[PDB]
Amino acid sequence: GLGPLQIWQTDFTLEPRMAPRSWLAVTVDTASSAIVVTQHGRVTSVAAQHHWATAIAVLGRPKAIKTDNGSCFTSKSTREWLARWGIAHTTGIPGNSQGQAMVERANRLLKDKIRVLAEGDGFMKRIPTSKQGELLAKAMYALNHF
Amino acid sequence: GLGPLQIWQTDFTLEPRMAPRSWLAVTVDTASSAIVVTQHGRVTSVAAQHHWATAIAVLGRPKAIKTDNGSCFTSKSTREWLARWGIAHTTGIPGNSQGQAMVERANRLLKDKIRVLAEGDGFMKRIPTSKQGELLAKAMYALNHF
Ligand SMILES: CC(=O)Nc1cc(S(=O)(=O)O)cc2cc(S(=O)(=O)O)cc(O)c12
Ligand SMILES: CC(=O)Nc1cc(S(=O)(=O)O)cc2cc(S(=O)(=O)O)cc(O)c12
Repeated sequence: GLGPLQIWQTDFTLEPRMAPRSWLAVTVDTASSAIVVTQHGRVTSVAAQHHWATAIAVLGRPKAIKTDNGSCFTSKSTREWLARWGIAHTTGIPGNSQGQAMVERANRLLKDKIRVLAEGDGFMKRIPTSKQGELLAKAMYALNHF
Repeated sequence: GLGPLQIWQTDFTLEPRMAPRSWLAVTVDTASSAIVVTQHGRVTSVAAQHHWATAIAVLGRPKAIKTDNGSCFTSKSTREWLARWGIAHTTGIPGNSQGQAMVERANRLLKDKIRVLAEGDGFMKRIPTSKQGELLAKAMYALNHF
């Protein structure tokens, strides 16, 4: 118990430099501050599930995931997928609090890093589609500091 | 799942105006922002347990309680009491984060309120021992806004 519980915060953020798959799903593991990010063409229940399938392979199974009241997060589909995995689903607290700052900071840091890396490579606008995956993996690696 | 999980933050804060029992155990329920506070002569494993016994009667059984690495919180006694109740015990996270701000804010608000109420009653220093209980209950009621 000496540590923090395994609770994630997940959201989607739009990054046109990564079009056609410009919807970035971002998960922060509040226990490690580790960040996992995947690319999606659309924000659907199935994109959220695919994102978490990847995050589970990378981080392990959390006890709970905190999102907002987004439809992709509150659909019957998504409710059932989390039940199948045994993962509790939670939401932001009270006390003039917003959704969840940590994953929001992560959105920003993530977008700044992609921008820095892309321009360094000579992409001032959209990143060529064949380069996007390696550049995203590089931004994730950097953010995770290791 | 539509709500936040039942996770508490608990700490002790020293309030000489409430001497001889000047150790205040404070629990914030992060799901409701409700505050429970009890008075203790000393900071021991048994004081923490007595405090939580009271907080359970008032708030219900939480899923987890977050404290610091205090001995009263990490003793075998306390570890066993939480196990007996089925309550997970957790700690502060990483990312340059401190222990737990919400319960720290609550310490301050609580001490300011006691001070305001005591002086209003004419107690500029220690609160007479026979008055302390009702004044503490009144400060808790106020803080919980209701
Ligand atoms: C378990 C726990 O303690 N969680 C938390 C601790 C603190 S803190 O201020 O005390 O650091 C703030 C929190 C803020 C939010 S949010 O609704 O704004 O997104 C959610 C939490 O879950 C928080
Ligand atoms: C479950 C959850 O999200 N918890 C939390 C959310 C956020 S927030 O910045 O995202 O609001 C901040 C937190 C800070 C701490 S602490 O180590 O500083 O005490 C602990 C938490 O548990 C927090």
